[PDB]
Amino acid sequence: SPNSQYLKTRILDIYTPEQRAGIEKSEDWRQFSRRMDTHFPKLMNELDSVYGNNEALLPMLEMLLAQAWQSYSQRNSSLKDIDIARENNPDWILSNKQVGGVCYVDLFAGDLKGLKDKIPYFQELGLTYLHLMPLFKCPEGKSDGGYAVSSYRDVNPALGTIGDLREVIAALHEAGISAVVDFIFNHTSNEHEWAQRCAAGDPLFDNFYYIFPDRRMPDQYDRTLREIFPDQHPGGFSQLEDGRWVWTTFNSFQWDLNYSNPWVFRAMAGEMLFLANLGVDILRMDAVPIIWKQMGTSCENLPQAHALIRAFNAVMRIAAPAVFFKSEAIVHPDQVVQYIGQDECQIGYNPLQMALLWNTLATREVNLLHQALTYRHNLPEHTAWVNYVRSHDDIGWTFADEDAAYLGISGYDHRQFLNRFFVNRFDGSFARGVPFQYNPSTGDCRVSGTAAALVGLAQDDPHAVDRIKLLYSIALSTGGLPLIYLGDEVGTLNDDDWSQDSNKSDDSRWAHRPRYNEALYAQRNDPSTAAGQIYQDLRHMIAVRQSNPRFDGGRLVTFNTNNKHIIGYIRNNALLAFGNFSEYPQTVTAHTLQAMPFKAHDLIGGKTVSLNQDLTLQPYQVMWLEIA
Repeated sequence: SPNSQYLKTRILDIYTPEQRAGIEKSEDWRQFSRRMDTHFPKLMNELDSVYGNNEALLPMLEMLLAQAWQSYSQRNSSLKDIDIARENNPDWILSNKQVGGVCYVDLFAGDLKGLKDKIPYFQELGLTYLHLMPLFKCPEGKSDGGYAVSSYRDVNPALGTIGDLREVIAALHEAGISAVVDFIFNHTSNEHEWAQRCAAGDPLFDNFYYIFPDRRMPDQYDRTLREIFPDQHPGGFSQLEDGRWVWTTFNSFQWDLNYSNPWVFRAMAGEMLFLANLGVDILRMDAVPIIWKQMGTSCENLPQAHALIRAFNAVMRIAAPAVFFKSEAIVHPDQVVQYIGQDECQIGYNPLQMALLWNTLATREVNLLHQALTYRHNLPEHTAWVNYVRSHDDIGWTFADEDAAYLGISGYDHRQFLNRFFVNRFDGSFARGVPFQYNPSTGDCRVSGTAAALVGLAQDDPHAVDRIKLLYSIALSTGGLPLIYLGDEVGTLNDDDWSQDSNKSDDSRWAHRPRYNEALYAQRNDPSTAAGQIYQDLRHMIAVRQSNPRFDGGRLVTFNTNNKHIIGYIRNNALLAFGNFSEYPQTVTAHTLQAMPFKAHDLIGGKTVSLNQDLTLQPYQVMWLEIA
């Protein structure tokens, strides 16, 4: 195996002697040389564990690192400043100053120019982090909402140009906001150049995807594969027009990139350096578990998957230190955390907390949430959760059956109830959602619908507004980077007309992907409207979070409230949070509060609260009590 010093001199072997000597004396190279020394041994180890004695490994690595240097040389100087600043502050994502938003560029603002105009609103809201949904060229009609990529360099013409995006990224930075874009690295669309060329049998693109002659292999793989979109096709495979079969985990027009080929790693690392130099602060690592395949396994969460992500990480540490990773692993909780590490993905989605937030609204019982918060919340140093209430996706019930079992809960039966409840097929349910991917062969089902629809705002349930307040508070205060689905802050309901657009009617996730409601946004300043109540509620909690250092970091300790309806937890030995999940008044007992100070200021309601007597929370009330 080669070393850092060998590759460095081989990189400089493209320059003529005259220029080489000048390059070697420059600041850019010194930094690049330092980072090569620190981070290369990780890159080599990671790739070695995946590719072993592969013929192509060294030439690939030489080619990749030659680009890394060129990419870093061309890297805009203000991005280099961010590079140094994040090398020095690896914990910036752990700061209570961070509050994130996410929106579709078109549905929220028309296009990229219009998006840049909404920046003042983002500053009004207090956002420091903004995820723009898939921005790039994709097939017309059905494209899994942009997640089928036809080019990683060409912006969706309907949104604007590559130029506009750089302008947007720059303006966001001027406003103190980080740009977050998807890195859809598991798959491309079937109209992506690499797809067309691989399928056509271009030797330059051999083994870029998994294409089979017949059903022999697909049949054998399917024996152990999870079906993500069963509505679309069974198992993990789609048939071409020519009769062959391609690996398609998601839609049929989404082809799994083949990471057994090292040149696929190189190609995708090149695409990563490109997005980096655009000024992207955080890449959303889409479908992290899917990137490695092995016969007889579920082809999810395999060791090589982790290694490749760690290899990508090292690439950034070398050529773009500012670029952090956000892990999208919507899987078993034991597997979710395994992607979260400083040399893998520094942050990741927290599907466990989100799902249990909703669970608790339905059961009124905090047992699973409290369990999850007690045993699964705290993370390795320099890493954070992305805590959320809703997203562009369905809600999946991703609690651990093992964990449920210790509580005498049957996972199978509990998901039956949760699914019935949130699609308004359980007596008295306040929820107005729709099924997503009901699977007759597994019993599995997920839930589409906005936060407002799922808490009962559509029928004007008197508790709807408080429910939204309650959910966001937990996301904003547990510890980690909170991500608001833009639209929620004014109580945006479903697009009940999703099912009549024929590019959409097979994907109930559009129910909760409506176009910006201008009437609702006009009301955000009026406390008489639900939009206003929700807005000032959220805006208040954001303000408190960002200015009160009791919220800093990601560590939490659960407080046992001795009431099955009330969640309790402590931040930094100075903040005590209570959340009533009952629609009835619920009491935290004086006996329970014995060890707390006799009085504490509530950051929510503004009042001072007595803790040497019984504490009765109103329906869905949340208290943030300063106890130190």
